[PDB]
Amino acid sequence: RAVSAKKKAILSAALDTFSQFGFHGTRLEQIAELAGVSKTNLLYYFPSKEALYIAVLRQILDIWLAPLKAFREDFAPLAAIKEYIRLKLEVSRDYPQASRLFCMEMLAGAPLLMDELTGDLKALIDEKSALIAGWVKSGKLAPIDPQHLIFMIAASTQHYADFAPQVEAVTGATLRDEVFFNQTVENVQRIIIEGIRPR
Amino acid sequence: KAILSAALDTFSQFGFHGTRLEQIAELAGVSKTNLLYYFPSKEALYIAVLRQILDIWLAPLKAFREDFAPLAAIKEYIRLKLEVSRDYPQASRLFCMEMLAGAPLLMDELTGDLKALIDEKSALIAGWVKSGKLAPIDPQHLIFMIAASTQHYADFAPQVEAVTGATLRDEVFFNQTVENVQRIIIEGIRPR
Repeated sequence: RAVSAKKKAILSAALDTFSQFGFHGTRLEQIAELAGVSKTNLLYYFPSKEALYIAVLRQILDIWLAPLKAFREDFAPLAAIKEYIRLKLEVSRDYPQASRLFCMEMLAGAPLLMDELTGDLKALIDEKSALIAGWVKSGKLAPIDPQHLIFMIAASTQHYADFAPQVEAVTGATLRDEVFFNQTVENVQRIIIEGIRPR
Repeated sequence: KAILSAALDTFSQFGFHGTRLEQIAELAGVSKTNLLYYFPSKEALYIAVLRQILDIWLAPLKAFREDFAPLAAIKEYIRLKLEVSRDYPQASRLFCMEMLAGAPLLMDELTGDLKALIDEKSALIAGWVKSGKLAPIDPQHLIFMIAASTQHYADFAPQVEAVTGATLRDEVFFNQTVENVQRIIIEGIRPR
């Protein structure tokens, strides 16, 4: 539908522009241009830059939360962990803009995202941490702290998007190279699962 | 050195564009014309600050030495990187932001020095792998993973604190953090 196509285009154009230039650096003229709509039209859907930035971040949180649902009581623990890693790397491959802007927002103190971090994201991480604790407690995983394990996977998988140019300077590849994508998944899993001490 | 330290604190608090030289001078306890004699513009002083932070950043990779046992080297690299996140979180953040979104001249310089040292230490780890002293893993991925994981405490501090209620300035949380990053990377989570 026309109305929804427009606002889908505004949100997507805004994500690209805000991650490229930051909040303060971004102007609404640009987002409108890229979305192929008038400014008054953009203002109709989103009555200020701050309103639109917020909607964008809410969309990014959703993208961000989704992978954690790989932590299910019905998956074998290592399959869950492998899937969480894979899903997170898919985010870095497919939504690097989102990953980047999320990074930029966190670096600024999370001035607009603090509420979400103390709410749903925390709730979800506490929930999955408890689940992993039970896998540890029952001997299906080695004795490790679940919060540190989740942060490590998050940090490691996100790095490939956020710092893709640095990774490319060193490796000669990005996650858009499917061989590099496969190697990356394989190595992050292999390191976290098997460890680097020989078995 | 007062101008450099004051500038680090201010640039990391307010960003490049947000920072004014008045403030740095104030905090350093010098006049502005004086600051301008040492550093001819805000950009010149910002660059010197980032170069100092790069040095702080590179130092931990020197824990990769041919004369360390491979796992001791890896443990020391992890520890040194967490010390940076504990002692220089502002710098870590300022650095991270500059690498994300800084001007390409400074960004080019910084990535080139990192690469150089990472190629060198990667080659060393490759040999530890090739000789069976480590499991078959890619050295570049291993270095990136440790860098990303240790830096996360500082760069994504607001999220870590929201979840944990702690920071690395709590020495018990610092010790827990070092032991877990090492335990996960070294031993893996699959039981042995």
